[PDB]
Amino acid sequence: IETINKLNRISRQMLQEMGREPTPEELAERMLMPEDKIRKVLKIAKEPISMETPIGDDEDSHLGDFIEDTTLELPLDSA
Amino acid sequence: VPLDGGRFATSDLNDLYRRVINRNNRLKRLLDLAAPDIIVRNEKRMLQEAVDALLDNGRRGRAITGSNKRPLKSLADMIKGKQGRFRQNLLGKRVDYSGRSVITVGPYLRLHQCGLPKKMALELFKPFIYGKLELRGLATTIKAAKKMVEREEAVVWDILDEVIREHPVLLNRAPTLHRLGIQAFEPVLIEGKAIQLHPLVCAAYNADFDGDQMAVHVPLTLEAQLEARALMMSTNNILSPANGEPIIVPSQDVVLGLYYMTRDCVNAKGEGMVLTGPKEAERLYRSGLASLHARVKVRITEYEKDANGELVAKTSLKDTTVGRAILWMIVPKGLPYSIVNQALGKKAISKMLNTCYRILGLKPTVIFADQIMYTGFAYAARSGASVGIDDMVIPEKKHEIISEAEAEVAEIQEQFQSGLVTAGERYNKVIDIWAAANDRVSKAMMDNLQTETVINRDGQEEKQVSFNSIYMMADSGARGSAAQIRQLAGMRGLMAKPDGSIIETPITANFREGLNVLQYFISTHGARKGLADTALKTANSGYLTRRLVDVAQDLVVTEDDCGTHEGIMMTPVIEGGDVKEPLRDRVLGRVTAEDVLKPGTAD
Amino acid sequence: YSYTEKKRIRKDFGKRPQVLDVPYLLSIQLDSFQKFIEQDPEGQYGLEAAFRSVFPIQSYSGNSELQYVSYRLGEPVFDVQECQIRGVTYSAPLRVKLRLVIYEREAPEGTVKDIKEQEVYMGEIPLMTDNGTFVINGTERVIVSQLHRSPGVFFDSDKGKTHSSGKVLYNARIIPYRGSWLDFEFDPKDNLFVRIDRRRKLPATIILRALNYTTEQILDLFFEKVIFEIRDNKLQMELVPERLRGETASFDIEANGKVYVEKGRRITARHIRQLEKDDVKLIEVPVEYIAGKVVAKDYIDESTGELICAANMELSLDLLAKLSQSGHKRIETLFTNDLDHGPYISETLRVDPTNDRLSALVEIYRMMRPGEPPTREAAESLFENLFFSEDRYDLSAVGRMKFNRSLLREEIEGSGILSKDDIIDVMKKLIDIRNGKGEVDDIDHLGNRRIRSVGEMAENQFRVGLVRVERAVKERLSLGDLDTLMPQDMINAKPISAAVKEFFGSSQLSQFMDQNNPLSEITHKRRISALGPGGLTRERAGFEVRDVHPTHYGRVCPIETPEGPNIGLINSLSVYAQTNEYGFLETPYRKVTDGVVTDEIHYLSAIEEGNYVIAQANSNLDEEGHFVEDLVTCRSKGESSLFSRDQVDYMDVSTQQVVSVGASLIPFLEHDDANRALMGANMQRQAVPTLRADKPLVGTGMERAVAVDSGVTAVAKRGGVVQYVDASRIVIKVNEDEMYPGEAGIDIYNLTKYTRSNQNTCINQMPCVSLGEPVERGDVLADGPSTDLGELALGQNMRVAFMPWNGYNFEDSILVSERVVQEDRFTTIHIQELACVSRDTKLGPEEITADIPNVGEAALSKLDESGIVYIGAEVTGGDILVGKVTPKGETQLTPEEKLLRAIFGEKASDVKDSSLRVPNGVSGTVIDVQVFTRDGVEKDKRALEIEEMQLKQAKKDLSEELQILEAGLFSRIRAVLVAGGVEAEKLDKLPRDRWLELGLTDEEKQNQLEQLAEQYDELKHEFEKKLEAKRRKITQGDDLAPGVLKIVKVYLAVKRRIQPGDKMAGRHGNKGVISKINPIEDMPYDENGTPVDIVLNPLGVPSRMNIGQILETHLGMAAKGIGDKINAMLKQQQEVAKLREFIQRAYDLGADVRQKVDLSTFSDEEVMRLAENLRKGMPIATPVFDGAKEAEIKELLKLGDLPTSGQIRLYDGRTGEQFERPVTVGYMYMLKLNHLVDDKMHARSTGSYSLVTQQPLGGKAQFGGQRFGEMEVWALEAYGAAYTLQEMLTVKSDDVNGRTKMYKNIVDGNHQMEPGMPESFNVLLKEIRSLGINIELEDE
Repeated sequence: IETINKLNRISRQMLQEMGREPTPEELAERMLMPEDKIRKVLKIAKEPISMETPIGDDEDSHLGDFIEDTTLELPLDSA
Repeated sequence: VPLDGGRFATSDLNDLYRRVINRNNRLKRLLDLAAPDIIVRNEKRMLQEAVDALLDNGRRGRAITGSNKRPLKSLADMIKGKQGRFRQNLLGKRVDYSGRSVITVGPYLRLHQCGLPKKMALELFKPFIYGKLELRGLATTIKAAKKMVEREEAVVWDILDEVIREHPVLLNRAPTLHRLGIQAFEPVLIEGKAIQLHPLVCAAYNADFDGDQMAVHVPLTLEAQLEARALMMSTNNILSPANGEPIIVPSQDVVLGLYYMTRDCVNAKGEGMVLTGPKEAERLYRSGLASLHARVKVRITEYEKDANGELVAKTSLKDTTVGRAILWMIVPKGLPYSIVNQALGKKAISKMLNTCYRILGLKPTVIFADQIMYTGFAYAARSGASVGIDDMVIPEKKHEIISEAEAEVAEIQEQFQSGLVTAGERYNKVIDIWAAANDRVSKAMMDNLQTETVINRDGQEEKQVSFNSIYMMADSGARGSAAQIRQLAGMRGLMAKPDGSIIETPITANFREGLNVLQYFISTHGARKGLADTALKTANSGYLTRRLVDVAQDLVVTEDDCGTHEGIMMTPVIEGGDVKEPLRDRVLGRVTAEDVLKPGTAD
Repeated sequence: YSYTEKKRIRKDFGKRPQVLDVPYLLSIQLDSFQKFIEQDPEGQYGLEAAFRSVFPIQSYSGNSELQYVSYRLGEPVFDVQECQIRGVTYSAPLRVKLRLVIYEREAPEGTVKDIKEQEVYMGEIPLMTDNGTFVINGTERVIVSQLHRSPGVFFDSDKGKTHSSGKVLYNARIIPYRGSWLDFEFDPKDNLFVRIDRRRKLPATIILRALNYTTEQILDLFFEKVIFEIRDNKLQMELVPERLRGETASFDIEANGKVYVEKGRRITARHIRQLEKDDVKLIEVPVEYIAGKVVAKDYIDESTGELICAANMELSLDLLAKLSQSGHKRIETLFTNDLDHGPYISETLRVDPTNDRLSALVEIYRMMRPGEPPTREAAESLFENLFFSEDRYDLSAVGRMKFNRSLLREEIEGSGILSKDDIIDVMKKLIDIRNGKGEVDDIDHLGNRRIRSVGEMAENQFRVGLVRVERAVKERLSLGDLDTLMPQDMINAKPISAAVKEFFGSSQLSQFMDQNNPLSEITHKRRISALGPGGLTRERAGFEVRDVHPTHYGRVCPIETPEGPNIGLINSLSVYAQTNEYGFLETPYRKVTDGVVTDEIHYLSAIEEGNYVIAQANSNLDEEGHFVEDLVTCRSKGESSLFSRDQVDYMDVSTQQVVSVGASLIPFLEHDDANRALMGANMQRQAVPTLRADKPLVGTGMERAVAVDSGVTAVAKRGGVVQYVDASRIVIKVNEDEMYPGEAGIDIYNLTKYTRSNQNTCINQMPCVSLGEPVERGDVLADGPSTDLGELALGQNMRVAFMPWNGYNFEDSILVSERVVQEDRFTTIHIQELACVSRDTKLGPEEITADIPNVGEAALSKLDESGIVYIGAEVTGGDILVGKVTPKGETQLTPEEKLLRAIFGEKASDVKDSSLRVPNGVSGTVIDVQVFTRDGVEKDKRALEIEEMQLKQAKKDLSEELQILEAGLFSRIRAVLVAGGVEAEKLDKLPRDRWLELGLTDEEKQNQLEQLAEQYDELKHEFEKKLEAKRRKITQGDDLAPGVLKIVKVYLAVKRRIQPGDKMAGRHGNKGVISKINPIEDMPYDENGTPVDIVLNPLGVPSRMNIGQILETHLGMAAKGIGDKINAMLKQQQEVAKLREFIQRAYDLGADVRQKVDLSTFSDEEVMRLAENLRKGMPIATPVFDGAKEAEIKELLKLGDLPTSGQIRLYDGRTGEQFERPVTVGYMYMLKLNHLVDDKMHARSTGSYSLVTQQPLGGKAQFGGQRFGEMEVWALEAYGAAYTLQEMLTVKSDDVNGRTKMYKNIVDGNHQMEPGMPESFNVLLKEIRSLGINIELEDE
């Protein structure tokens, strides 16, 4: 957590100064640690996404409809 | 659960649980300290409030939203309303072994049949094929069979044609109002990707070939296909159970040719002569020697019986047109010529079918109607039948009439300026005079559209019905109404403000003269209200429909005779005008309460 | 005249002279965004308004503050195109200037303490194209102007919701741009009431006591005073004479020594007249006449200090005496007549519980913060900040001005906050209109409704972001050090950009542009809705807003709006419309002068026209003098009638003002009903651009306008001469007239080849020009996908008939030839997109290479070794594009296949397949590939192939560009070096380069030497700069996701042509489905042997009143009745002047049409190419209501040697006979739609399912399964069936054992059933057992 907090405090400054979002290599070498850990932190950080979110622009569809049970069986395979 | 991008989705319910736990055990921290009861109290409050949020969030008061700036789902919300489990996944179901597509017209059909694209039924009837392929020994097992399907050899198509035989189908138009929104058919198949479909049943669907599409299901097992072959098949369903009339009215082209064929003109040729039978009549029409509409004395055979169902051979002569003689050539042996010396508008053809049903029943009736459709299309084609600018008629007495109405309204304008009549008086006057003026114009034009044919033909001048297309459309009953044809030639009466309130100065022109901006501008809001309230009759319809059914979902017959005593009396409805419904016809189909008899008593 | 005019001319029949030319179509989007972003010194719109609003920003208490200065936009990184490619937004960044300002609050104002100027980045901002789109992630996206309730103050009244009462209930409302609301209203029982922000009803006077008013002040301002007088004996009074009007006398209302009106008697107008004339204002009366009045204010016997009377207290006679001895000769009192003067406020005061300011403030605080106790300063700051704080309340001064209008003020302006006087005035007007005086207003009158366009929304979310920031900066300022704290570090930039990006990309306004046809584009830009924020909702709506108001005329089209629920909400715009500086609409009108038509114009709003009178366009003006006849169709105040000539003020301009464009291009609309025309317009946008661009003959004249101003196609910005041409692109040169001096002076125009839409359709530009030919500015140079010669064209023109045919056109269906599909002339093209992905995983990265196990190696044949197909390859479902592979785990098994691998031995490796493939049933052809790859990661072999390929392609593009530039520049080096003496023939043969060093001359030749030296320096400068810059533009990696390593894209194509089941229609609502094709032979044919293309059913005409189409048909034929003739004259090949005379006679055919033509003007060559273009017909323009008439076409068909009727004589083809009577025939313009049989068909047998519920899913692309609702079951059990729906519910949806078992039964030739009990029922059981329920099941 505190690594993330540190990192974001840094990147704010980096996008002050560069007029841009920063590159992982740049703020990593400023943060004194290799790109792999940064990249994994970024892979890990974001939260879940609320099954009942309306992918439908209106209430025509929820997200929980358009997935599949890719675990169970198949009848032709049983035969 | 993840998706492919790696992100986990989360049922918001999880949140509702997790917070609960922590507070509980947080309380057990403070309880293990015997801290002041104040913190204890507010934590109890929080717990109660959280359970409330779990069980129904939008109920107690302050509604919880999550990160999304959106409220969360309690448990109840999976049970409430339309999104709940009942009418979303316990009654309104998704189904396997189905499909859908666009519809189109099969006119060469027999109405117990239907059109069908190949590949649809191919994949639908797939495991059937796998099984009998194993049975025949071409594909030893399933993988090989599936590959051969993907390979598409002629043996596959042959086997398809084998399996479709006897194997029925079932359709569904969207939406389903009355139970004849789905009928069982038999498959016949087309090198296309749309469905051909017999025309007459469109009215039972109310479907218009303007981009509609419909759905296909299949009776897998045995009893299913029995019920389909017995009950929802169209031949077993011709009369509405709401009212004992047919739903096999032939609509608008068939009837047109039938009218054109049976007609009492005189113009062409062959008048005043004789034949021995209808066959040489159609013969000589194909040779180009006499019209269909041409009146003639000929031979006729016919049959009857009030016997013990034993027909009464009969033969004589009749004055008649030719086309009526041809049209005799298909009636199945129980109906006289008296049916067919008319010009055959809609009500006739309906009555013909009703007669064939009462006197014979089902098979001969359907055979008859199918031949009706055939012959009607075929002879309407031979017509030549079109529309143009000159078929529309402008009565020359359309300008002066306007001028006198103009002068009248000017008169009463000066009168109300003097201040003698009132606003409502002026108003009533003006509306009455313009309405009568439109009546006068409609009179003129219909008197110059219907029977103006002065065709000298072994006479000097005889008046007969007009050969113009749109009047034949009108009197036939297929499409059109005197108001509408008035509205093509005459001016459009008057139209009102969207309040129900209404205008002073009416319209004064038609289409063929060409509207002007204001008149079109004014017709706008009328049309808008029309399609507007058309849009949403259906909400109320469906809603009260659910109410109706879920009252009466449960009842059923269980018994023949209750053994009880009398109930109701029924009497006619003769008040307000003449009779509107007989005692005779409403009691029809009912039973008798009691010993009754006739005013000649003891009968 | 122009050039493309001369290449082909369309005919007119419009006689009504024009005075206005059509404007640019979509100036409004441009102007809105322009004024938003653009600077403003004083006339605040845009950014500066928000900055000045929220800045400056002091510290938490005062020491430090920030001082806005100004801003700067910045150039973008990329261009438009690569942003379209890279899947990346287009935008420009933002910089701002800030200043720290600290002042020694230890001192009084020690300002010079420290200052730090610094600039700050915060936020990127997207941008508007020259057309009007934005772009995000490779998506042209559009937002739509909104339409809502203006601010200010409104009045209205309801028709006795206590229908018990059946009486009017007035009420009144205020509306700011921002903040809180109010609502004043009457109850049935004659009392005022008030509510903030739809809170509880409360009385009104509490607000006045809250505003530090006293009861005496209240009654002083509201009422007009009835004053008594005692003189020790008797009551006198002072009566305004017009106070008995509509009343009856109580006592003998009598003159000074004389009577006027007896008791119970009508006080006529003459009695009041005589009192007015007899100048009497002292009337002697009884004292008990007082009984009923109210005291104005408490008058006491001030000798005592005792309340003898409280204010608002019904008078008496004991108190009469009691104050008689007080010394008071009168106490002023009030008037009350229920007829004219409403005392409602006073009886309300009698129920006013409070007396003090403080209790009122308490109750307000209470209603708005229940449960909490009162504290003074809290409620006070609350009351004042709800209405008197500039931050929490704003009007957006359109409110202010119309507020001043509705109060009949002279003033215009002020603030976005309140006075008190405003409130008294509005209450006063309410009680007046409750007395009856004045009138209520309506909502639909456009003077009370306002647009809201892009820049405004943008300002809104921009400032709320600013507010998100200033909260923190308040937190940060006063706390830390105050000399070291830079201005910058107190800012975060995420919130502003967050709100802006989520608005431009997640609202319900940012919609994907529709690239069907240019019409779709521009009409989607010229939309208006009334949904979304500050707006409407269908359940909150009825019909009065759906419907039409008389004021739409000239501002909005009443036609063009769809058929679903969204009926009257959205509204496409009118044509010559403009909006107003305050944001209202207005429209052009010609003005009149003494019967003379003032040829200049004015834009008039929704209101002033209601004051004026107005004339129409049909008015046949009498040629520059006056108007012909006295009576003239005019309108005013909502309705129309016939008026004089001198009484008129204004007249309309053209006969198109009311409509939208889509409802304008339709010809002979006048002869058509409204609803079918609506349908035809909304049908005229789901179309497709055809393979070729076949033109429509007829038209209106508004085709090239939209063609141009859609910007889909190229056009010249400088006149000049061609220099090079190609299918891919052109090159132009400019003249000397438009010649900027410093430049080389050439334009250039590359093109857009085959390119996906958002709707998966082809897009292409091609020239319609040639070589060595001149140009003027504005001239088109190439044609988009649906254009020809800069005239719009969607569909094609086709031969028809009108008859039944064996049932194949039963209900409005269609029947066609095979001649068409073999001309491939409704054929169309459909691009499709695909994708694969390489990611990093738990184990290792997904790799990509050709070599994969368990592969049909023939499939590998198509690929390179990277695992990738080549270009131009044909493809089908099941085939492979890309070979992707995935690191594997380890696999658990069964004894059977275990034994099998004991037999054979061979295995899988420790990697599996994830290869992309063509979906089932789809086929096509590849034409493109693309790769996007990370930075720092190795670009593999094929990555380098496409990368050095695109480097070579673009270096070549710039080779061409820079070479022709520098070649134009080398025009110097001949005329300049051959100068300075001369060595011409001796110069020329030698190498070009060693000409600097020859015979050297006086000083300005050395000047020449230095100049050319700098020139050859600039040479390699240019080369270096451009080439290197874009080389390492291209060379880099990409900005993309986590987990990913690279991607691969594919853009392939398919050539789709016609089937049955496909939709088409025409321009009059004449829909049509296809029933079959037929061979040419079976079809009809005329006597001369020309068969016919399609056929259809004429019954649909009267029913639908889609008349004009048949009329169009007649005219259609006449076109080729000329056109055909010409080709004879073309190959007959007789002479120029013959056909010159001929077609000149053709254009001059009509009677009194306003265009003209003179062909002594032209050459012979112009004429010949014109005729070469017209040999297929003679296109026509029929305006909408200055249309042509049947007389003209009848004449024109006499000219074309053809029948007057259009009826002609036909033959069957299947049997050779003749039809018993003629038929109407001609050509009409038709077109197909975006509803394709393969884009609608789908079927299913078995596959995927859900997981929570385990029932098959829905969606064609998703392998849908069809739905079976609750009405179908009602139908079934009506038929008396049980087994069908039993098996339907159990197995084909939910039961698991049953579905599996029966699959394996029916494959074993057994049609048998074995149901279960569904899952969802048990789900319900678990869900209710969650709730404390002991539901269960009882055994039999």
